[PDB]
Amino acid sequence: RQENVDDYYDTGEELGSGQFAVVKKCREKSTGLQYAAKFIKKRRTKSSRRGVSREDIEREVSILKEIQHPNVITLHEVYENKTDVILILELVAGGELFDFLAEKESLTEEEATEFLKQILNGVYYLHSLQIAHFDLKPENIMLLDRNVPKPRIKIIDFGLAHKIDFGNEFKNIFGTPEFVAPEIVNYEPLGLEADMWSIGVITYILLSGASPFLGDTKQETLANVSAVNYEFEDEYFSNTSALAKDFIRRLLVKDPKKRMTIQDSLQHPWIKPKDTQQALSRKASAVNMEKFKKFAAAK
Repeated sequence: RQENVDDYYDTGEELGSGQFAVVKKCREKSTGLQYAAKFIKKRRTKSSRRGVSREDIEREVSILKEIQHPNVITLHEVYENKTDVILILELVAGGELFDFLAEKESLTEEEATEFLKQILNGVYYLHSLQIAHFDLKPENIMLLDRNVPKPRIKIIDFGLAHKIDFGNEFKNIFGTPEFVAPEIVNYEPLGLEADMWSIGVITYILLSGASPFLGDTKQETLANVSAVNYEFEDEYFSNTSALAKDFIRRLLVKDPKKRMTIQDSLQHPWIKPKDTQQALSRKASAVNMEKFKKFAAAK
């Protein structure tokens, strides 16, 4: 693994900052092309509670090395020194999808599905390689460039992603309560299905500007998710099509085995209309933009 990133890159402004990671814009000296450098602090000793373990960093790297698809972030280079592992990643310059959408006058369901379909294709690619993302939520759905007529979705942040191992169950507490599936809430075996639930949550918010399971407390949220306690309130879904509600309903399903898969989501008639009447229902229907704007501004 390569060593001195400063000899190869000019590093610029901070793009964001998480748990034990900071992301800065950078420019490769040899090509003059722009990237995002994700600096991940290594755990210095077994007993330390700052930094990420070797195993967790190498898992993220291994998965990123695999991925090549236009709707998923790509890895350019990896550097490591004594203190950090540095991932040189594709620059995703266009911000979060929801911030972009909240600047529009309106969003028809037809327009909404043009973005949602790109998310579905990115997840389709991942699931086809047996990779679960495990952290799908609005802030991980970004745009490459906000200044083009048809902006391109990029799924980011593979810090929680796992290659499904057929021979061993995977269980773990991770993610944000309002966006995670009942099996995560209940510490049951996890697989590709959890991503499908999160897509359902993302879709519900896209259309209404309301979080389906969010309670006043963490405990209330966990309980709402486990019970699959949600509804389509008239106040929020007054211009929402029956196809759209059916798409969300098929994803927000307690038993992972009964939940819609990624392949079936792409064939659902809200995404791929079978006749002109269905298509016209999607074109005429629209998001609750006044409430959507409020959701985006609040967070």
